[PDB]
Amino acid sequence: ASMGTLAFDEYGRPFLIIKDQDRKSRLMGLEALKSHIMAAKAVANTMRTSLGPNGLDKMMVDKDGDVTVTNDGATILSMMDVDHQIAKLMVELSKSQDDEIGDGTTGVVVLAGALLEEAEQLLDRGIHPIRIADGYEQAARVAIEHLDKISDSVLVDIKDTEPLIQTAKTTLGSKVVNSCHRQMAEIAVNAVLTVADMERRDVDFELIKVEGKVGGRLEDTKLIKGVIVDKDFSHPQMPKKVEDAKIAILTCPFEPPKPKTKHKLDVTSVEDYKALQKYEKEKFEEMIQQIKETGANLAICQWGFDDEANHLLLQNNLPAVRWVGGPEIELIAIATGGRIVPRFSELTAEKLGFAGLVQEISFGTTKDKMLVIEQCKNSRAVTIFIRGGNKMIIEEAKRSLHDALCVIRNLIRDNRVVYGGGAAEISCALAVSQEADKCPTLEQYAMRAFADALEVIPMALSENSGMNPIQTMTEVRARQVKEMNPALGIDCLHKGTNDMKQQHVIETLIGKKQQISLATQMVRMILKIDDIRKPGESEE
Amino acid sequence: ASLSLAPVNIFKAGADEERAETARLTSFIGAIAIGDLVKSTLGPKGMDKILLSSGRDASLMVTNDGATILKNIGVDNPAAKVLVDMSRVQDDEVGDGTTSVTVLAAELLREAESLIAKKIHPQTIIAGWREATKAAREALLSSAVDHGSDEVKFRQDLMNIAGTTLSSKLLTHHKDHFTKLAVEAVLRLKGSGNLEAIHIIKKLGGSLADSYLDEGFLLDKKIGVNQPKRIENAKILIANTGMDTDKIKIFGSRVRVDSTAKVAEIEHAEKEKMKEKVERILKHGINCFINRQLIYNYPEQLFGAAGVMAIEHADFAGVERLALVTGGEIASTFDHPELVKLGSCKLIEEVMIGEDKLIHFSGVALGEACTIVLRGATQQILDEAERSLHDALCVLAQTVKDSRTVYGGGCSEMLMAHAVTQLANRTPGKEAVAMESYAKALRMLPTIIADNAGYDSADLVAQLRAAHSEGNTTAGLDMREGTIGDMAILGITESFQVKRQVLLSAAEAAEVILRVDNIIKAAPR
Amino acid sequence: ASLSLAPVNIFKAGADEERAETARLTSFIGAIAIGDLVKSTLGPKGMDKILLSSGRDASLMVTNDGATILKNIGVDNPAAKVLVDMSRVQDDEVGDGTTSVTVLAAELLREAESLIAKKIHPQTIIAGWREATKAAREALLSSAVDHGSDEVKFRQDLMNIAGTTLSSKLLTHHKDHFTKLAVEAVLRLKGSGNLEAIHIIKKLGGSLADSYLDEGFLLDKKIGVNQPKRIENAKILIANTGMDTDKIKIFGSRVRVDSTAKVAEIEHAEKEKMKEKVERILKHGINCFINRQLIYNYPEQLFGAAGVMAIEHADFAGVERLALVTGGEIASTFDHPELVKLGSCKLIEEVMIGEDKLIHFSGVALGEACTIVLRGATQQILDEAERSLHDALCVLAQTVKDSRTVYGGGCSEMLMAHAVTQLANRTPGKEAVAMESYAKALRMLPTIIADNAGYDSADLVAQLRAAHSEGNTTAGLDMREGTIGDMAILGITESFQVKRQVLLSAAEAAEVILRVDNIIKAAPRK
Amino acid sequence: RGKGAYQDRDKPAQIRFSNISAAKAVADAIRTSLGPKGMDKMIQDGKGDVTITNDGATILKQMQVLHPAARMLVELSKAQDIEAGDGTTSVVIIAGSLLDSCTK
Ligand SMILES: Nc1ncnc2c1ncn2[C@@H]1O[C@H](COP(=O)(O)OP(=O)(O)O)[C@@H](O)[C@H]1O
Ligand SMILES: Nc1ncnc2c1ncn2[C@@H]1O[C@H](COP(=O)(O)OP(=O)(O)O)[C@@H](O)[C@H]1O
Ligand SMILES: Nc1ncnc2c1ncn2[C@@H]1O[C@H](COP(=O)(O)OP(=O)(O)O)[C@@H](O)[C@H]1O
Ligand SMILES: Nc1ncnc2c1ncn2[C@@H]1O[C@H](COP(=O)(O)OP(=O)(O)O)[C@@H](O)[C@H]1O
Repeated sequence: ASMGTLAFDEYGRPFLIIKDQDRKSRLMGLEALKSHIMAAKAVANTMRTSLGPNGLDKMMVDKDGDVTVTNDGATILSMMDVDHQIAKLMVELSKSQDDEIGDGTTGVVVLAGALLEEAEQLLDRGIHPIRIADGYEQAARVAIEHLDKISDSVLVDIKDTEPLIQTAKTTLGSKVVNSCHRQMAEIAVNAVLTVADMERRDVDFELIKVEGKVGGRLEDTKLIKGVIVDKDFSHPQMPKKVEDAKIAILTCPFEPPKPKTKHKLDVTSVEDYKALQKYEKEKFEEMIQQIKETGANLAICQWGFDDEANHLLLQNNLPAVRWVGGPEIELIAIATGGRIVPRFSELTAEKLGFAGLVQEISFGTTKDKMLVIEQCKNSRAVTIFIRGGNKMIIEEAKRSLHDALCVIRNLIRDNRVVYGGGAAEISCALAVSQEADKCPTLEQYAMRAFADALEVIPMALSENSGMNPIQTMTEVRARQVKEMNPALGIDCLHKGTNDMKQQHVIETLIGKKQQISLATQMVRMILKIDDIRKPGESEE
Repeated sequence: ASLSLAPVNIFKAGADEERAETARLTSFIGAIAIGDLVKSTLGPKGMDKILLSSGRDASLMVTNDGATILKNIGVDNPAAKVLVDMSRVQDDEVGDGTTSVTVLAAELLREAESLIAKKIHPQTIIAGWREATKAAREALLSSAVDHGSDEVKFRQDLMNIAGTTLSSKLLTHHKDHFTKLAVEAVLRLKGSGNLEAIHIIKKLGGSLADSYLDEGFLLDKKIGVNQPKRIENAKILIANTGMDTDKIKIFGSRVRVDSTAKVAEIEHAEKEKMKEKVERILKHGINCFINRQLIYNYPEQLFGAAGVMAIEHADFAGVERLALVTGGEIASTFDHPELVKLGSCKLIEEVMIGEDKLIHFSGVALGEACTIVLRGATQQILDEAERSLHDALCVLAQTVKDSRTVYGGGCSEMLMAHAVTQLANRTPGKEAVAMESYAKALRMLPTIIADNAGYDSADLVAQLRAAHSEGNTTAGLDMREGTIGDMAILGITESFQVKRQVLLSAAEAAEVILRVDNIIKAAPR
Repeated sequence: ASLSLAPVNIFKAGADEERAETARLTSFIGAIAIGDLVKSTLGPKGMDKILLSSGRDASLMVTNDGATILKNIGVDNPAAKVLVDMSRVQDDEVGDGTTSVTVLAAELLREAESLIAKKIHPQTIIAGWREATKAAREALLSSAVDHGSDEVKFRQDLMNIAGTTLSSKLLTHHKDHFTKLAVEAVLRLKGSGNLEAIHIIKKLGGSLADSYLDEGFLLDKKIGVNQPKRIENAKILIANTGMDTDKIKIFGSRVRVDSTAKVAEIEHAEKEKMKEKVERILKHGINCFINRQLIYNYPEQLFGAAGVMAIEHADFAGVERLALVTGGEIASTFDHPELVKLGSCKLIEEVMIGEDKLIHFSGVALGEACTIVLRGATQQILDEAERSLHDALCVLAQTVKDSRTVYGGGCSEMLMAHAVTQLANRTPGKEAVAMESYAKALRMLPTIIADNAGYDSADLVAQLRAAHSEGNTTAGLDMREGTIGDMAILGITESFQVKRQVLLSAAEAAEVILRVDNIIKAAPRK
Repeated sequence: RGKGAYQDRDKPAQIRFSNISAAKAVADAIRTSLGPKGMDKMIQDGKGDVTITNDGATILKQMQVLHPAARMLVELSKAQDIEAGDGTTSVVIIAGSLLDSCTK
């Protein structure tokens, strides 16, 4: 199954089969499945180290030279130089788990890795993938039934968020931000409950942006219930602080609009030149009086203004900014309740949004300031401001708050939750062992394969930290036999107790069942695919 | 598993993965390489460095501050990029300690390499380092002292801090005089926290002692031809107009003529419009006029006939600081001569220093801008001196904002080291080992600070350790003879906020870099 | 004025000498390489190492002892050659601890370059290391114990020491049986250091537990055609006589005859002289004859007619040891039957083990020899077995010569650590820092000792530090549980002389290496 | 309690994996010729020497291999043949399977 097929016909003539067959490595069948499963092997073993609080963090340098240090596996593997389609399939698996739940994206990849780990030995024994897939699906059903059996739910609603705070702190423990877990949990829950819909509806994440600037200290990370504006005032003597400001939405430049179609105007005499000059001057006069008619405090210009308009605004002492991005205009209009204004024709004081407080923020000797908007009586947008010692700890904080808010959203979606940290994994392994002991023999190999696959999560958690894996495995399994509990698992933080519930660790049951189902389906699909085409010409 | 020893390499051309220990080896070796490239600028005996441009520009600069090296250097190690990012963050925070935080991070990473070679897990190291940083911060705030209420003590501490900043720079010859000059300059702002207002000039030749402070403003824009060369006690107005071939902004306008008579009529109309604009400008009651863009021959001739000076090529920063120092208001429409405030100045002159014509402002009204004269033989020493002066202004502003200060020069370093060592021997486990390595990096910082002078290290370090064990928390190393003594009486003090910021930044950078286990690479271009 | 930036230089084709700091770098990296290649074979969890020559020959070695590992290795760092030399010296002195002294020297040079980076001069380092070595020797002398006066106590100490020595080898499974065998062999030597009196066979097949110290011997020679295949209670005769293509040593005589009758008469003369020589051999009253050289058809036919066993191709060392253990003598003139000594034998037979025939010998007269049968699975496991047995015999012989003992396994190591720690704390200066780095390397040796099993390092270091603080000079690590214990009770005992020699040699080699500053290279020959 | 030994060094492990891989290459090159139902081996000499048989140890004597593990497997097979004389082909296969188990 290499460098083509050697036949050379059969009476001595030259023979041609496939184009570029001088070096084409033709890959079909069991060896092709070996190739795919071992590529997935490499992907899973390179990715799995980011599991658990003690789990380390991978870094990547993209094709553009930008670094990325990350703990959440979905974004760790989201920018990989995937070549074989199986890796891309795992990428869509991770994406589906991420936008379905947000957390546990590492779990599916490692689970599929271990599933294939024992699947490849089962294939080496000479077992065709169909029965392996059927046994794996039966095993997945058994695991889902166990997960449903060991469920436990609590209150999640907006009025009580102490369990939400504990869940967020547990989720962020795996991230480096675990220093001020209480502070980030409190600010994140305040941000998510600032604007939210409790009638099983989506929370507007378009209006909740996680943005911050480098500098200061990590504990300075604070919530700003408003809008962050990067731009600053153009004039030096122009005032920097305005309170109870009114937002004047402007979508036109402070210049006379020009005809869209190509046009020609003939100016021939002195009278024509002076007439054009006075027409243009009176157009500026009409525009500035129209602007001042509304009497708004803050005017936001998308297309900016020229020097004459700047001086006219300075004399009128009306604060205004220039060249603001469109999405920012939409955000500020929604937060302040403003209305769309095409030009001065529909410009009036009745279509102005309100900003509670507007300030300029300084961060020392930088000559680059910013505008903060908050205290809005009807603020529909809330943002969290994060401080850090460098831009990459800032990015890590961004993704950590993202994952925490995703976990909060999952909790809000449904209260059906379970206990993580390998305890539920160990219970699932026990259930799969029981099913293997109580179901026809031929597929029991796939049974115990799936069991050993589910057993990798405590494996990875232990070897990430450093404790002896298998003795803890056996001891916890024996204790779980003594008492049925999804809260008997690995003490990763070395707290001295295997009572996982006592350590306040909560994860959504929907997440775990979806993880198991997705992993089983992807593994079954990969088991049934044995076709990849390569030219393999070894170009120089 | 690892892709280093694998049946296949799932990569494109030039992309590779290496074993975990090899990956950390490469990353931390790049980090320590950039660290000791920025090294050797610590202490008053910090050796200078040339910032050469490898390209055809060949721009040669010299600086004693390592942050200048950091902002302009090629990046190879990703951890080096993280280090330059955090150092730039610290530099934007405060003007001093950037090289300090960088070298601390580099050490923390190199003893991190050594300790991982000593069979210790990164998470244990992180936990121990967090504990040690908490202990060091609590010790630093325990010994922190604030003396801003006492004006005489505040001024003396400003003297000490500016001298501390200038000691690392070559300006130590005039350190005291430049210190009092810079303190007067920062107090000239009447509590204003801005620093772009204080402006500096460069003049080739002359001794370094010739540098001084100008209370007014220094200007280097040429004066027109026909207008009179010197008129004093005038009103200065700032304009944002183009003031060159003013034409109708309408794009669709065009001229269609059948003869040159109408062409000449249009030319005369444009000249008359320009004359009307000139008269509108002159209606403001102005003699010294300031413009941003070019001024053509007809307006300058009209200004000369009017006996009114027009100054062009005044950039945004120049007009900004002129408005700050004189109260002038920028204008763009000249149809309201009395509706725009005009600048007020006492004395205006065009001094002749060197071989150039410089306009000098004296008796500024507002005074919210400082102009500093610096004299140097070469441009390199000139830019080094101005960078040192700017760093001094930054640290002085930081002290003004908060006067909580600590005794530096290895003294507070010994406080932190003693506290961390006490906690490390207090605590068991490998966390104690990791945080004792933290403490030894802390001790080795001032070790190399003093060794940059070619002095002894172990004896002074042990003596200061013993003295601070006795309770001499005010004892610090003296660079004058390479000896020990009371750190305060030496008049060398460091702001507590700067020390805390440096400590926190180094801790966070070490924590984030150390958590990296393996290096994965995409396809290079 | 150096060669860092010089317009002109003095060098040969390809020659480029290198400065002092980079000389230190290269020599110390070579020393680190040597230590790494010799380490990982320490403690009961030592890991074997393979050798593969860079050429096509690919010399393959399997052994748990680092001395043989460093014996066969290409050398480019002269400091590496120094390390190999000192390790070989330790091996020639005693059997065990050679890897210990080698790794001690390697880690000492590691800490030496660390101190160089710490901006200190080598001379102060050497002075501090001399002072610390003095203090460590004093501390070791403090807890030295000797029990050679009592025979039963001496045997118990031999049991413990040989068990500890063989624990680091692969034979730990049958350690007890191997230790009993070693004690039996050593006491059968009557305290003699004659290693050549000890031989161990490398035969293939069987299980290592079947090994035993047989009192007799084994002959690998072949029985003649007409000679009897079994002779009992014979007399051992050893000869240097060539008796093959026998000719006079005078090369100046040639045959220039005018008739073939002269040549035939000459040939009759040599055959008659052969008959006379055979008669001279037989008149001594012999039945088993041992020869170094080959035997032709006529002598073996005559011996088969005479019913006398003949043994050929027995080298000088083997026959000399046989004479030492039995009572025979090596001869060259057979006109003196009464002046040639013969041995006394009891059992000579053949044994078939697997598919190979071996002439078995038994019933020694003096018993001043040691032969052990080894049922090694492969050749390399055999080689490891003989290496471990030889090391055990050597350490037992050394303990016989000097019966002073100490308690090691990290316990003595932490004892030196504590002594040097107090010495450092009671003196100022960079000398104290240098000897503290010394002691840190000393403590880092048990790091490898325990990490050959994956055990904790710092916790055990602190535990042993506290135990020695209460004065427990017997508290050491146990690989079974990773905790403290009584090495006297636990049986981990080490010879005082061997350990003191290891420490002193490591200190001396480190001092020698640190005194070299610059290395200059001539033109390479390749 | 908590963490134990960090176990920083790892390269000799993967070197041992390479040795096991060579041992299994030899083993599954040898495996086929076992039993009456079995079929002779599949091994060609680099130099070009040829033998043809069904007893394993003869093939073990065929190979002129580089890795010492393969050489000592040959020693194991010939030792077993010397000792008993049967099951020599089984011994090599068992050894290779055990080596893969040690891998896992
Ligand atoms: N305190 C803890 N102790 C033990 N295990 C934990 C703890 N916190 C989280 N885990 C487990 O670590 C796993 C990884 O979680 P995390 O890295 O935060 O996100 P993801 O699940 O997306 O990888 C989770 O499945 C959880 O069960
Ligand atoms: N007189 C002095 N004695 C001892 N140390 C000093 C003295 N003056 C300055 N230093 C230290 O030398 C360091 C060098 O400062 P500098 O090179 O200006 O920037 P950075 O602090 O970023 O290195 C300062 O951080 C300061 O703590
Ligand atoms: N049971 C044991 N417990 C602790 N240490 C031991 C034990 N057995 C041997 N050792 C130590 O391991 C070291 C290695 O011994 P070995 O490999 O036989 O020779 P060498 O000392 O030359 O390496 C010895 O120096 C000995 O002190
Ligand atoms: N007639 C038979 N029926 C079933 N099995 C057999 C038969 N003959 C031999 N075997 C099996 O073949 C295996 C190997 O025997 P053999 O090939 O002769 O030894 P070796 O592998 O050393 O050459 C034995 O385990 C035996 O069980």
